[PDB]
Amino acid sequence: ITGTSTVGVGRGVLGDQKNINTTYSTYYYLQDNTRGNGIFTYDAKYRTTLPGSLWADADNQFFASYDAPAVDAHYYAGVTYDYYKNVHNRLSYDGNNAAIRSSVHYSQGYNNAFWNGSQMVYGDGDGQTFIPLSGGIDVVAHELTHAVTDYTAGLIYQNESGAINEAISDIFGTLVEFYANKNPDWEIGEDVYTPGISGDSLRSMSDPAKYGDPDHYSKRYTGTQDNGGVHINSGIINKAAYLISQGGTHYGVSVVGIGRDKLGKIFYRALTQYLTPTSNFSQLRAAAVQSATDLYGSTSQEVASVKQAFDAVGVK
Ligand SMILES: [Ca+2]
Ligand SMILES: [Ca+2]
Ligand SMILES: [Ca+2]
Ligand SMILES: [Ca+2]
Ligand SMILES: [Zn+2]
Repeated sequence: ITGTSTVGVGRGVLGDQKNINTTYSTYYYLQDNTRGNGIFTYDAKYRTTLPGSLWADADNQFFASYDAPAVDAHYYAGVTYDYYKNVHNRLSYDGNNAAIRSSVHYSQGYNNAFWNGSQMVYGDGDGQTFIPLSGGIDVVAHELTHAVTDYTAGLIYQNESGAINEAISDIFGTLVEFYANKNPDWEIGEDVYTPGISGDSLRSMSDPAKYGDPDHYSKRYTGTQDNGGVHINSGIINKAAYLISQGGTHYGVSVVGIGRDKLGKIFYRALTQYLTPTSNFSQLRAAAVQSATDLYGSTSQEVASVKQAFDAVGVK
């Protein structure tokens, strides 16, 4: 909508106060004009028609319970925008400042969030398995990273290309979580998963097996479920990414860690210059070795570390 840029204030899903960029025209809308061609947040009003209505508020204060998921979808989309722009010089998901649209309150008791090819969609959870999923910065950034992948490598969402797609989203989800630097970890979705159980999460990158996901290629899932295990076999690549950043000895293979920033630069370059829609895990290894070579040189610690990490998860 046409109006003037304003700054609202409210509380997110975990009860934290934050400022949000809004737009005023009779109502205050969740429309942030300060980033690209805008960030826009919508109310799906517990139904599944999308996007719903652009979020409108009478006084620019967003402290109602109903407001909380919108506050966080909107704010965390901005954080994710800032990460890609500042860290990778990428302007929005298409690289040309496409408008970022999100809908909250999707359906009833919906225990998921997703990128639908055009926009972000967040359920509220059923209050047992999940609370509203935009409360999780890693979840927001995971999903927005799907848009980045769709516009770049275009990894097909099934079998190994699909598991890479998923791991890419968990990797940048986590790097965005560290960027924001509020309780960062290598787990996924811990802020919104199972409110009555502390200490758990949906997936772990540091030890995927904690939740029964494979952490070596020899344990890959090869059935038909979950698009051929895209959220399962992602653990093999997640573990590799973890090891590249943090180091460790895994099934007796030692990896020298090189830290999060180099992890991000190597995987961003692989994603944007080397991976293709049908890439498999071995091709991912090749893409990551070549990206590290480009960035740090053939004889670098960084290239050897990428090799060690893929060796450790059994991907040659
Ligand atoms: Ca209000
Ligand atoms: Ca965390
Ligand atoms: Ca996390
Ligand atoms: Ca929990
Ligand atoms: Zn995903």
